[PDB]
Amino acid sequence: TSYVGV
Amino acid sequence: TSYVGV
Amino acid sequence: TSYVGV
Amino acid sequence: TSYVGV
Amino acid sequence: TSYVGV
Amino acid sequence: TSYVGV
Amino acid sequence: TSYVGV
Amino acid sequence: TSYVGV
Amino acid sequence: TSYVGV
Amino acid sequence: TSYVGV
Amino acid sequence: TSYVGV
Amino acid sequence: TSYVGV
Amino acid sequence: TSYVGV
Amino acid sequence: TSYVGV
Amino acid sequence: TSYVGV
Amino acid sequence: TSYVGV
Amino acid sequence: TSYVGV
Amino acid sequence: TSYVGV
Amino acid sequence: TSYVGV
Amino acid sequence: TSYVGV
Amino acid sequence: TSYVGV
Amino acid sequence: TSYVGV
Amino acid sequence: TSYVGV
Amino acid sequence: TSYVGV
Amino acid sequence: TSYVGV
Amino acid sequence: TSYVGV
Amino acid sequence: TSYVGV
Amino acid sequence: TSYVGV
Amino acid sequence: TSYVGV
Amino acid sequence: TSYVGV
Amino acid sequence: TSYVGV
Amino acid sequence: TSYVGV
Amino acid sequence: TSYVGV
Amino acid sequence: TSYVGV
Amino acid sequence: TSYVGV
Amino acid sequence: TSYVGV
Repeated sequence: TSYVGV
Repeated sequence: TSYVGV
Repeated sequence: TSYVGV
Repeated sequence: TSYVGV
Repeated sequence: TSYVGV
Repeated sequence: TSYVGV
Repeated sequence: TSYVGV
Repeated sequence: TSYVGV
Repeated sequence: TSYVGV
Repeated sequence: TSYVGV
Repeated sequence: TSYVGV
Repeated sequence: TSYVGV
Repeated sequence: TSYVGV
Repeated sequence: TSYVGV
Repeated sequence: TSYVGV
Repeated sequence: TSYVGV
Repeated sequence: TSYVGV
Repeated sequence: TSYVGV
Repeated sequence: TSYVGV
Repeated sequence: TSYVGV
Repeated sequence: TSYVGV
Repeated sequence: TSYVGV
Repeated sequence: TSYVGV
Repeated sequence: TSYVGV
Repeated sequence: TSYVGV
Repeated sequence: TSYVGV
Repeated sequence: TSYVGV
Repeated sequence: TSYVGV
Repeated sequence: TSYVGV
Repeated sequence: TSYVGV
Repeated sequence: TSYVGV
Repeated sequence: TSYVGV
Repeated sequence: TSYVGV
Repeated sequence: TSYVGV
Repeated sequence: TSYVGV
Repeated sequence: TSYVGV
């Protein structure tokens, strides 16, 4: 899964 | 803002 | 599932 | 605002 | 189910 | 306002 | 069921 | 106002 | 059943 | 005003 | 049954 | 059902 | 049933 | 004025 | 004014 | 269902 | 004004 | 569902 | 203004 | 889903 | 403004 | 997915 | 501004 | 911002 | 994926 | 998986 | 500005 | 910024 | 992958 | 795997 | 500016 | 900047 | 791979 | 594997 | 400026 | 800068 700003 | 699975 | 700002 | 499954 | 602002 | 299942 | 503002 | 099942 | 303002 | 089942 | 303002 | 100003 | 101003 | 089901 | 289902 | 100003 | 499903 | 200003 | 799914 | 200004 | 998936 | 200004 | 996948 | 799997 | 200004 | 800024 | 994969 | 697997 | 200014 | 700035 | 793989 | 496997 | 200014 | 600036 | 593999 | 296997 993609994670941005985590 | 955080974005997961987008 | 997608999660934004969580 | 948070958005889940949208 | 979708959840916004919860 | 919160929105669930909309 | 949908829930708004609950 | 709250709205459920509408 | 629908519920508004309850 | 509250509205149920309308 | 419908209920308004109860 | 439609709801306006409720 | 329709409801106006209730 | 409020309008429901109109 | 709020509008739901219109 | 559509929701405006809720 | 907020608009959902419009 | 679309969400504007929520 | 925020726009989701538009 | 697209997200603008979230 | 941020733009995701546009 | 594309991300601009995130 | 940052640009990813554009 | 951090980006994972994008 | 391309990344500009990240 | 790709990792940027982690 | 930095450019990766462009 | 660090880049792994890009 | 190409990297400029990284 | 490639590693830049790690 | 640095250029790699260009 | 360090570059490994690029 | 080519490297300029690294 | 290639190593630059390590 | 340094040039490698150009 | 050091270069190994380039």
